[PDB]
Amino acid sequence: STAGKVIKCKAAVLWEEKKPFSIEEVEVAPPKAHEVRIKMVATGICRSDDHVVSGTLVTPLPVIAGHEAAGIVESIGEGVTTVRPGDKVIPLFTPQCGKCRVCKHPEGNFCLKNDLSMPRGTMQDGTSRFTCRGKPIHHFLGTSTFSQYTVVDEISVAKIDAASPLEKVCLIGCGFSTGYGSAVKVAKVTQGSTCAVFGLGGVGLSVIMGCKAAGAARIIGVDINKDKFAKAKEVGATECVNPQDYKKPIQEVLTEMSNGGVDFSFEVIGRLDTMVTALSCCQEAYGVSVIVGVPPDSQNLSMNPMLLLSGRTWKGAIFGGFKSKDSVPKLVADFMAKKFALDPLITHVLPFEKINEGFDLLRSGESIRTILTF
Amino acid sequence: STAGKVIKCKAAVLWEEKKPFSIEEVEVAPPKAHEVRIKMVATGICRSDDHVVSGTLVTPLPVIAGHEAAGIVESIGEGVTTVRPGDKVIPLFTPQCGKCRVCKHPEGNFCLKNDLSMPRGTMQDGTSRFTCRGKPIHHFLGTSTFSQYTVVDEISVAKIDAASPLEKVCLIGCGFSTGYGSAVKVAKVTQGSTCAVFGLGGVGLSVIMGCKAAGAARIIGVDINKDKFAKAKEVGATECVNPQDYKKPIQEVLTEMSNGGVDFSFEVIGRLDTMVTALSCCQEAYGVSVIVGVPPDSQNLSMNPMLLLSGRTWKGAIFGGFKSKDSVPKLVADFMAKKFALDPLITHVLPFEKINEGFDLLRSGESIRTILTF
Ligand SMILES: NC(=O)c1ccc[n+]([C@@H]2O[C@H](COP(=O)([O-])OP(=O)(O)OC[C@H]3O[C@@H](n4cnc5c(N)ncnc54)[C@H](O)[C@@H]3O)[C@@H](O)[C@H]2O)c1
Ligand SMILES: NC(=O)c1ccc[n+]([C@@H]2O[C@H](COP(=O)([O-])OP(=O)(O)OC[C@H]3O[C@@H](n4cnc5c(N)ncnc54)[C@H](O)[C@@H]3O)[C@@H](O)[C@H]2O)c1
Ligand SMILES: [Zn+2]
Ligand SMILES: [Zn+2]
Ligand SMILES: [Zn+2]
Ligand SMILES: [Zn+2]
Repeated sequence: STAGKVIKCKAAVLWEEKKPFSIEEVEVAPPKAHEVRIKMVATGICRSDDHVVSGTLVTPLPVIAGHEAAGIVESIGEGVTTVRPGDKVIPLFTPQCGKCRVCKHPEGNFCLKNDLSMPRGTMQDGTSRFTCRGKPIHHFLGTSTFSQYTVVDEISVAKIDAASPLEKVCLIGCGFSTGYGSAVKVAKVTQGSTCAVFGLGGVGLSVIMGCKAAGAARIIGVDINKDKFAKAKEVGATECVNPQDYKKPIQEVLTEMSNGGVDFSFEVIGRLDTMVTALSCCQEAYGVSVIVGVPPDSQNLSMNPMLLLSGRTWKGAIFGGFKSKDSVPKLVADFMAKKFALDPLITHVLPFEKINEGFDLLRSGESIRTILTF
Repeated sequence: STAGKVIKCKAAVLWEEKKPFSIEEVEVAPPKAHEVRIKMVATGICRSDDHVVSGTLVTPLPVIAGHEAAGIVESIGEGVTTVRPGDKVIPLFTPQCGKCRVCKHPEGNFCLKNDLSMPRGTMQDGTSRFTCRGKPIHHFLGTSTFSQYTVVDEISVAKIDAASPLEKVCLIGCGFSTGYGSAVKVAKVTQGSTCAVFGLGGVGLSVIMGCKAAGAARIIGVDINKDKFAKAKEVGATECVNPQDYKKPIQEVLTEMSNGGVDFSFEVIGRLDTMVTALSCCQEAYGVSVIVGVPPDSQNLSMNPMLLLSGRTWKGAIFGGFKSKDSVPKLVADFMAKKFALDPLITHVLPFEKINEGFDLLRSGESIRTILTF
């Protein structure tokens, strides 16, 4: 049995920026009080994990990346009461400590114990659980799911339904809940509205799903990769525009199409220019624009504040505004009751050992979500 | 008597940027169909009128500026049904045509027939009702109240109570309703919150009045002119802070004071640096920042979109988010019912002839609102 001992297993270590992941053996220490050690069953490849490789999202290296996943609890550290060995679980990259100012606010979800605004790459106690070649390896956002086993703090894990298909509900760990919640909880899309969605990857297709569920009358998908359009129409887009087809700037096209501006726009790419374009194409007196894409580290955008003075609302959010530990169980239960589908988002399923191939699929624009199996 | 005839009267004409207002004799043509000619009784000096003089707010020159005012209907053109000669009225710089998409929308108020986004400086039909020295003079936001008589379109005028003190309720034409609605209607301040208000002029003090009326527990006024602090506390500020007293950025000071950031912040000055500072000092996961101040024409601010990604909401609004023709009669009725005070905002009452003296009071920081009486 493994409880109490170091597990040696394989993990994908990123030793340096802009390098392939190196699949190698690491040592995963046992859990300390209030930590949980998890055997990974499936993990999705989110564009935020590629942001680490490219240096767009800065976190300490070497690191085991990965954050959108599902597995089974192998052991719990002392004091853990919310999961038991054998539970199916989803690691939470946004924690819910339940005690801070944000967790006690009815609307906020960006818990102050997060490791995303000032990343240390450690557990909540400042140390690591991973050693590879004798060197300590950093954690990524308290999850690190590109490993056969990982250790997370209790505030970063949610127990889910024991009948859950883990190779599908891992997308509730990030991509799906983020896109769905950006439409129904953050922007609060109204019945009958026109929505525009910039970027049709896994999280953008989930935003179209949330707008369709809120009853939007028109949903315009925007992407420069026209191969994404058939899938966009399938999950709800009423029409799709490729910015490269036009000689005039896309916010002009979108304003003429929606007869002076859309009600709701979403930026789901992570570029500074498209964030300003997404704001501009919503109606100037009552439009709402939501930023979902992760921008490059430390770079500033430039915009004209009259865009907001006329009455526009601009907002952003992490994880679709959901308090993670409260919501993830209820979102898996709704999946189970067939309230939404995850299957349109999964285009490829690969063994973990093919992780580099999975990332090339994302980078070439051939996949929406690739699930890696252990 | 004057109905149907051209009236020659005095008006303050602004012939060029950065010059004094010239008191001249102008001729005011009679009301055409659906227009109304008003005898001015009292008009306030708002900082947006000083923005036309400095070139901050670009509008066609020469112009008769002035937009915050109350008067009496002298004659009405063919087809007017909403007022009659002898009615007390407040001109509306934001019209309510009742027919465009914004007017039909339950929440927007920036009617598409406004002359503020791309100022032509004319009546709704493209012509002017003013002549001075044989030259046509432009209108300002369909109001032009620095004149003994003015002509407005019917969609830019509200009939108010016959017992109104016109020298007091002209503030509802702009400063008061803007600051008050920015708090209770645009930001929707909640009972128990902490608010921070950048700028303690007439509009900034009306924001403090809305925050207090909405139940804020703490209202931090911020101004570099410490002489405004007494009146700020008189209308509701719990504390005032002057940026120059500190050795560290005021965003750090205000985040320390509020234990991590305020709930609602308001920029009521019109500067690109304080708009970004007001956004940064509200709590990162659920704070709301409202831009009220008019920024300098054509200038861009620079900000890091991670300030929004964590959960903040950034919004702006014209005239406090109120549908003008619907709301102004109702706010006068509430003023009559003693529901709010206007007297704390009026610090100087001058004859119309001393208009430049009133502008120098504002620019030196000695007045809050000066009312010019005719
Ligand atoms: N806010 C959050 O909590 C959160 C959570 C998950 C993902 N993200 C971020 O959301 C963004 C999308 O993630 P994803 O996994 O769906 O990514 P993805 O790479 O699968 O999709 C990005 C899409 O944007 C398109 N695109 C690129 N440039 C474009 C352009 N200039 N104009 C129009 N379309 C363009 C691409 O073709 C692609 O279809 C990323 O920045 C990711 O980091 C944020
Ligand atoms: N959104 C709207 O519909 C609307 C309506 C009315 C007025 N406005 C705009 O609101 C702004 C305020 O109007 P007002 O008439 O109350 O103006 P005001 O001049 O009376 O008040 C401005 C205040 O800001 C202070 N100030 C200047 N620089 C500052 C800084 N660096 N830091 C802190 N405080 C500073 C001044 O001391 C002054 O007390 C103006 O830009 C005006 O054009 C907008
Ligand atoms: Zn992700
Ligand atoms: Zn918390
Ligand atoms: Zn004004
Ligand atoms: Zn209208």
